[PDB]
Amino acid sequence: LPMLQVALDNQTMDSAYETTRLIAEEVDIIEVGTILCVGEGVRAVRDLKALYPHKIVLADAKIADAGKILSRMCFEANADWVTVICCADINTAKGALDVAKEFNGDVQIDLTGYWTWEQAQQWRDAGIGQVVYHRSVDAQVAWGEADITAIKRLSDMGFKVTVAGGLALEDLPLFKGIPIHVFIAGRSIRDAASPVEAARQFKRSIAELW
Amino acid sequence: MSLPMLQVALDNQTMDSAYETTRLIAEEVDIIEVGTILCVGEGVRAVRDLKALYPHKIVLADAKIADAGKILSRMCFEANADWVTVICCADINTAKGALDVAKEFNGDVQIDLTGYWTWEQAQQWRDAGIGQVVYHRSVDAQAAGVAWGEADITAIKRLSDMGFKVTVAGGLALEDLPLFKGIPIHVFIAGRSIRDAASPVEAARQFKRSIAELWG
Ligand SMILES: C[C@@H](O)[C@H](O)[C@@H](O)COP(=O)(O)O
Ligand SMILES: C[C@@H](O)[C@H](O)[C@@H](O)COP(=O)(O)O
Ligand SMILES: [Mg+2]
Repeated sequence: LPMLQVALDNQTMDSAYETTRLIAEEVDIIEVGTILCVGEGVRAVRDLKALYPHKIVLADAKIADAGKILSRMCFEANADWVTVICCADINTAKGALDVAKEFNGDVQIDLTGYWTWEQAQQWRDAGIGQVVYHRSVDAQVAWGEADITAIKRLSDMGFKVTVAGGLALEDLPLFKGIPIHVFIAGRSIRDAASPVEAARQFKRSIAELW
Repeated sequence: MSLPMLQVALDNQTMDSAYETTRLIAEEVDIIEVGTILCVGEGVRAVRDLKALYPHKIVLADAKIADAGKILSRMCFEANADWVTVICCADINTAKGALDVAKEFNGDVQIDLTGYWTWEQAQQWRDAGIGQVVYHRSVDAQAAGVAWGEADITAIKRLSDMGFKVTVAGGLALEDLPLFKGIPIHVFIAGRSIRDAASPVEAARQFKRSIAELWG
């Protein structure tokens, strides 16, 4: 089944823990959001993995350059996965992937903002097996067909695809039949009246649909 | 015409490592950059602490903001940043969002040109009111053997012609400066070529002397 990832887009650890203390056991992947990477630094990764060592911890660092150095900082802090931003020089992505393999982790290319299909082919040739597809800034409404198409295309290229960007529970059926690797929910879990029910509804719907 | 300024990149994983540098060269350079490595290593406290130490200097947070432009720029400015970076592939409204916050704090935004981007995007930045870009040779590219070429000079001049103040960066060495002579470079960034020098003070002073000669 598609896994469920909670995005901790919080500025401080104590703010993140308001969420993890409710839903850490209700999700598969705990993301240190970019906000939290910048707010607290790599200690966020270390602390969250120590708390939840049975979960996959993703550092959403959106690495733009210095692939080897930044990825090593994250993996030394016990990250499982890290993100590299889509416009990074291809050697950045390769650098991050080489380090990831030393730690038995993985790299995802984060498809935030402008990227091209030629670049996608480069990442595939480079050995990248994961991408994160985002619904756009302004787009946030309704997951449109151009997204679905792009997602299927990335899937057909051999990427495990993550779906992200204001994801709501009701969006899930649009992706039926596509082997989505992960669905990310940040606000739709963190800011729900009941974060536990929000996470459980996501998991229930995924199980119905796949 | 004005001399290019000199910016030290603090690409240190911890504050104490950064301080081993700033205690030597704070007064030898114009801009103190909190490198991406330091922002990720220590968080945005790196910005607050460095500005507290050096309140008279321009402090740049090299956050390379890709998304959530208002939130991430506000975090940096509330930590007393002067300038923040936004990575080139960011949605135009991301850049605009960072700039709106920047103007609230009487700061500014640079677009970081690391890795792939287009001339359509650049006009978008100008129309949006962005007045600074960082022409970056990727550090990973440089390790893979990418050198400063003709194409880099053509691109830089063209960005300059569009009305951007251009910063040059990426493995910059003292001997690279003459390649840029006759172009109104706004800033040169030196990370390793200052931090890792036998004498960081003398390294910085050499960059300053060469700049004064080449652009005087
Ligand atoms: C923008 C991105 O990195 C966020 O973490 C996103 O993927 C998930 O958060 P939301 O569901 O709140 O949009
Ligand atoms: C990649 C970039 O952000 C670095 O700070 C760079 O601009 C300056 O450091 P170097 O002079 O060590 O390449
Ligand atoms: Mg994220």
